[PDB]
Amino acid sequence: ASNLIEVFVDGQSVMVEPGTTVLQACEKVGMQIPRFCYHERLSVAGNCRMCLVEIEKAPKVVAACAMPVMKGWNILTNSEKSKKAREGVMEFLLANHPLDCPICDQGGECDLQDQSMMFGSDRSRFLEGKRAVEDKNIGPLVKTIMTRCIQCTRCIRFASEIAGVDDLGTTGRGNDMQVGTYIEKMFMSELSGNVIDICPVGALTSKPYAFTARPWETRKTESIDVMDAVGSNIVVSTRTGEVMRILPRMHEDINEEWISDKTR
Amino acid sequence: KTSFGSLKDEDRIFTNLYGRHDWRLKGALRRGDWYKTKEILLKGPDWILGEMKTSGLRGRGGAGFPTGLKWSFMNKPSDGRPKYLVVNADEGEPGTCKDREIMRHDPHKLVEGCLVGGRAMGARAAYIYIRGEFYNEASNLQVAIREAYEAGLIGKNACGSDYDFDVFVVRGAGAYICGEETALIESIEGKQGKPRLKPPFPADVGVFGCPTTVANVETVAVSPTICRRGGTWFAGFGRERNSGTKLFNISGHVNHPCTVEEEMSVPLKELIEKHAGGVTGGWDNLLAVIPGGSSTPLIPKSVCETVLMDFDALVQAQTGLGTAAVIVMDRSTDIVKAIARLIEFYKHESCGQCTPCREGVDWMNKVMARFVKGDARPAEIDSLWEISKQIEGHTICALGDGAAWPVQGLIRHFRPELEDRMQRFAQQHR
Amino acid sequence: GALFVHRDTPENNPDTPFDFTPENYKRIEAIVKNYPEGHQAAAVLPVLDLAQRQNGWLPISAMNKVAEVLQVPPMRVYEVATFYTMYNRKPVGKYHIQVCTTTPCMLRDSDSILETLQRKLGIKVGETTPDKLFTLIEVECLGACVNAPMVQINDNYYEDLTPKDIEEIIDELKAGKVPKPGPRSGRFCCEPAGGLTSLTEPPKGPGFGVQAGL
Amino acid sequence: TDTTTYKNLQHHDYNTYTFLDLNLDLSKFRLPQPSSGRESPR
Amino acid sequence: SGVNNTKKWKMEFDTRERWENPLMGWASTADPLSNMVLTFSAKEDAIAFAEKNGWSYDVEEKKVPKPKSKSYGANFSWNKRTRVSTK
Ligand SMILES: Cc1cc2nc3c(=O)[nH]c(=O)nc-3n(C[C@H](O)[C@H](O)[C@H](O)COP(=O)(O)O)c2cc1C
Ligand code: SF4
Ligand code: SF4
Ligand code: SF4
Ligand code: FES
Ligand code: FES
Ligand SMILES: [K+]
Repeated sequence: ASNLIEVFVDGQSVMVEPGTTVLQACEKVGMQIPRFCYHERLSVAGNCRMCLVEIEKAPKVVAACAMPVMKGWNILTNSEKSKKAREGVMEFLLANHPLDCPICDQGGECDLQDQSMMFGSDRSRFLEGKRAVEDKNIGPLVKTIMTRCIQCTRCIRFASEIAGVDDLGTTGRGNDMQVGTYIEKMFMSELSGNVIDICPVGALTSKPYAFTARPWETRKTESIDVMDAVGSNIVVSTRTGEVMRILPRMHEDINEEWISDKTR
Repeated sequence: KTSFGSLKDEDRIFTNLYGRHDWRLKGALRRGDWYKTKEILLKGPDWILGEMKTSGLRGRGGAGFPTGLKWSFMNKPSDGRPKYLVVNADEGEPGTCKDREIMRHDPHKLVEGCLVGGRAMGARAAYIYIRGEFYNEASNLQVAIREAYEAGLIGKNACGSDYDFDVFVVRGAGAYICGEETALIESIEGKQGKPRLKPPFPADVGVFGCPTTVANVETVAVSPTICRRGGTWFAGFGRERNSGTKLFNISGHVNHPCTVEEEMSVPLKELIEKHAGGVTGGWDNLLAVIPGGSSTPLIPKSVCETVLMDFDALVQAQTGLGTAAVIVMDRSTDIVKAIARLIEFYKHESCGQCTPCREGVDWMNKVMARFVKGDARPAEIDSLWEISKQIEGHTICALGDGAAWPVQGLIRHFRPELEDRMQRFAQQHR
Repeated sequence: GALFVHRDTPENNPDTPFDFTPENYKRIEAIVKNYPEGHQAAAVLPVLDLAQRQNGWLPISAMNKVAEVLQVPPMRVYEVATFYTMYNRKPVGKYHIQVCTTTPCMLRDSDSILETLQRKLGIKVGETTPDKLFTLIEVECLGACVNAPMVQINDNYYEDLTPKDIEEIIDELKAGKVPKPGPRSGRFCCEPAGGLTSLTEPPKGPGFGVQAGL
Repeated sequence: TDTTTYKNLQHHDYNTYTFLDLNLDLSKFRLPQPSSGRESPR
Repeated sequence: SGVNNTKKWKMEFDTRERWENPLMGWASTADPLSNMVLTFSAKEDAIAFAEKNGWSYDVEEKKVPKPKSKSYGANFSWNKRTRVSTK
């Protein structure tokens, strides 16, 4: 236990470095905390509140993506409080989410859909009318249908930190807080399809890939890119002998989680 | 003591609450401000921290957190960074005007408290984040700070005590969420008024990434009088663990809505019928009271009969003492309309950063509008209760809790009124 | 009614002539010196407020000028301007009446004040008189609740209002004078009507109640 | 020592530049500000 | 963002020719082992299966994500470049 602290996930002991978050300790144990706004290569935002978990001998659930474990914490992940918190947060997301799933590019690729089936309720009590947000025109690559946006600020954080353009942000307040650009500006830089990758909902989709196929149809062939000398690892998504899509692969020594616009 | 109330004017701290005397430097000096503050600063940070701890002053913001402990979180050696004191002069909570009154009428009290607290934690500067609508109050505060700077109380020698302190005033631009601690810190930092998560706490990473302490105007302004008159006197006022003197802002259906300075643990009936002139129509006409601003829930007349003005007493009454804003509603009040107006205020003032507050407070506003119209069924009351419980405790800051609490209080107390409205609507529409 | 998008119009294109006066540039320099070095991005709100005070409303050219002066991203400036409510992103009248309609003002009958203002100005809420003289909006709590009902016109509070009192206030503004702030019910500030229930004995002065050893 | 007259009338004759004029006036009374070592966070 | 599909080893085959049907334009194949995907709990188990079946195999080592240093307080730094300008 040299420069390490002992914590517990469901009573199972594990050594962690100081500064390790609850989510990181949980995935060290081998369980994946639900998330929408946390990305391991973006900065910590902590807004979507999907990662609320119950610590033993603690009354309030904590955000696993942001809270660092202190010492001896027993992270109850499948507890009643954690399940209730996940159900409530999923209910609040799907209250104003639009019924766009058949006409959406996130067919089987939707974190909102998958985490709904895995952690949320199976029905809704929302008897009111939903909101609608007009779409933007940020370029010929990223198609925006911003009614589907859940305001997780992943695109804003990516553009601020990795693309380094500072062009996206949240304008407004409350339920009317809109992600995008205030002016008619084109989000046209290199490394700009990675917002299509990291947007969990279908708010930011690919315009060449629009309405073409579905992820269950697409076969995944793991290949290397030749458009530059980086040699970024990619997945070619192919359906019926046709190249449909280019996605990145995780490789921490070459391209991490992203690929350029040329190869995408 | 057992019975609390009937405070003496010789014991009242805010001696010029009502604006009848001069608010300038000469008026503050005649009223007793800036007296022996050089001796206080030479006594130093540990003595002031012990004085506030033994005074037992709690946060006037509404959090209720012990001021001595909160200020003692910053009693650390410097790590190469400056340390800051920030004054929450927002005061966006409804029903509340006490911060505005003491800023515009005793601003030198606020400046002296800024100096004393900044010395208490160890600090170079106090940023006063004032509400942007309080333009006259902000200019008044700046005139007082100019008088202090010219008198040498602040700047390069803090009252001749070999201490460098600077008091700045920064104005908001109209956001109730900018009254929050971390959101106020972000607003000073120049971003939007969105609160940041804790940890890191402001005592470690705060404004500009420096250790800082955010404190209420009332807390800061009563700090130097606490230091001058001792913590024993302030602890003697009020009950155990709810000690001292509070500014109560009585508004609504009362004969004389007013801001008054009164001892803690005063009965609510005694306070209303002594200072407000009583409820319009009488105590029998009184229906409900929201006793701590809009974030605290409501209490009916039956428990209003014998309730005190403590944090602990209102928690036992299933409420809280927030900004000590006593909103009184008589029998003529549309109680569901008042609560729905409060929820509409929370919808307009939510910052929208985090999903439970954003979506749930909008949902609660829509359901409360339908409740006012009577356009729902009694199962939706339990549905709204569950929605409020999902909002409460799952949010980033306490605006979600402060918006879920009035709905909880209305459902807890005035449920037959809601059922009567729904039944009347169902009868007259079918 | 406000929309948090920008539509390119001839009155609000990024070519409307906006530039700070030299006095405003000196004030901007004072604000930047007020904030610490390396964190001049924290001066966005006072500089944007100064731009609004100079120009009336805030055009997109003013937003871009503030961004250029402070060397901060214009999208961050747009974030601040759209987040904060009292920044006027559309042109308003000379007198910007804001009627508080939160619950204690509603209890003290701010609705009658709103309806009399609507009938007097001939306009609804959120719109402007055709002579570009009065804009009338509803707002949340303005921090003066014991003086309910109350309005804010530009930077001045008008408190303890009656329909007659707000009628003479509108008449004074139309005549072009200063209606003077404060409550109109005879009380000077938040004091109780019909006498003082506290702070009647004069303050004691220096050296009163001082603990020993100080 | 009068206690029957309101004494905040100095706020009646305030223009729209009073706060910033006072800030510019107090700009000479302040300590030198700390620096982070860089011109901006970029 | 889910990682439940990266827990088990898999063995697939090299892609063969898919052509266009003259009548309907469907995808036609001449190889039977086109959709043959096998699941294994261990790399050595997959290698043993390939060796006992006599197929030539190409094995790729599992790429686990590196543990990241995540800190919410880094977003609000005094002097470092990690200070975010928005949320
Ligand atoms: C939505 C919201 C609004 C708040 N508004 C204020 C305010 O206007 N003034 C204030 O002093 N505290 C306000 N607070 C409470 C602050 O967290 C608290 O006052 C601050 O931490 C200072 O603590 P204190 O009470 O010990 O001075 C607000 C809190 C929330 C969640
Ligand atoms: S983003 Fe997901 S939940 Fe939303 S419409 Fe698309 S598939 Fe459905
Ligand atoms: S557009 Fe997508 S990535 Fe951006 S905040 Fe919305 S949901 Fe998140
Ligand atoms: S609780 Fe509401 S006001 Fe607070 S961070 Fe969340 S959205 Fe913003
Ligand atoms: S994943 Fe933690 S709040 Fe979003
Ligand atoms: S509720 Fe109207 S000023 Fe506060
Ligand atoms: K997407």
